[PDB]
Amino acid sequence: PGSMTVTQSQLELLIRNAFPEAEITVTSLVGDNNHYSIKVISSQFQGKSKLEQHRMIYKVLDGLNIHAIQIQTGCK
Repeated sequence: PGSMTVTQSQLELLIRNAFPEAEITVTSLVGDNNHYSIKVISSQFQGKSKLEQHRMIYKVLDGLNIHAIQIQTGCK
């Protein structure tokens, strides 16, 4: 209920369609001042070390030099 029209819909949809087994969790800091992160919970990233995951983030977000916390992966 509530927001039938979801914000960050392209983010949710993109990862959901790119990885069907990926759970897109929106990481919202409690307070409208900071930017909100996207948390990718996917078994495709599981077993991979942080370094591998970081590289994979660089793969998917290759359009930008990711040196800032925007996308958080399931680090195990």
